[PDB]
Amino acid sequence: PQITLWKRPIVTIRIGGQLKEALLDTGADDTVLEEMNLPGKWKPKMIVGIGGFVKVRQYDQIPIEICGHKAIGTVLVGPTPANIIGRNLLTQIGCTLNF
Amino acid sequence: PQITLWKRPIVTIRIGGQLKEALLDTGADDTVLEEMNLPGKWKPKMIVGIGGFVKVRQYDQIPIEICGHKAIGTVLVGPTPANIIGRNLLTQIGCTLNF
Ligand SMILES: COC(=O)N[C@H](C(=O)N[C@@H](Cc1ccccc1)[C@@H](O)CN(Cc1ccc(-c2ccccn2)cc1)NC(=O)[C@@H](NC(=O)OC)C(C)(C)C)C(C)(C)C
Repeated sequence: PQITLWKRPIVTIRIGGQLKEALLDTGADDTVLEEMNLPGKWKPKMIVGIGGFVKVRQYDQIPIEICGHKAIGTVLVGPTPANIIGRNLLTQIGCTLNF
Repeated sequence: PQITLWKRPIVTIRIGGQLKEALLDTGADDTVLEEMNLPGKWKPKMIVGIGGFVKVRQYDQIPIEICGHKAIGTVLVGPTPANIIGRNLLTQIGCTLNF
């Protein structure tokens, strides 16, 4: 689909049977999810947002369905005011910016 | 143009005759540039994202050219970790996400 930017580009995601909403974010290197229990091992990672660095948990090889497209990759879990789908998964679903 | 996301979508912008690099950022409501002097009235503003709050200066009705596409709108200036073109200006240049 084509998604305009008049409002926040928020779409429905499905992860582990959890139905959620997430922001498609070209300014995000990584995918960052609100607190949820994900399976398998994790390790800390420090990532930077507008207000500086925060510590998050990094889980690898997590499948996520984004607007009906299958993705699988690294998902970070931590203090965020929104679920954010970053470029690591946007590339997987063939997302581009067009103007 | 069409811009893919395997690297950060960094583009050159022109503002006040000055050339800068900035990130095309669908996850940003606002446009935020590193410290610089811009003309006229400005208002202190607080903005929020991952890592918390940041104090910036708001300048309105500022001409800015993004990849040769003209915009005139609000530019926030402050200690941002990255120069960011947000939706306020992405919409002015007709940007969309496509997949
Ligand atoms: C290399 O670092 C990154 O890629 N950092 C990403 C990041 O923070 N990206 C920022 C832009 C950025 C890039 C590099 C360094 C610092 C910042 C944005 O793409 C996402 N971000 C994170 C974000 C996104 C959405 C929201 C939000 C808030 C209220 C309701 C819904 N969503 C909050 C934070 N947005 C904002 O912080 C914006 N905030 C905003 O639009 O607030 C409404 C600003 C910018 C205008 C301040 C993540 C931590 C998500 C990976």
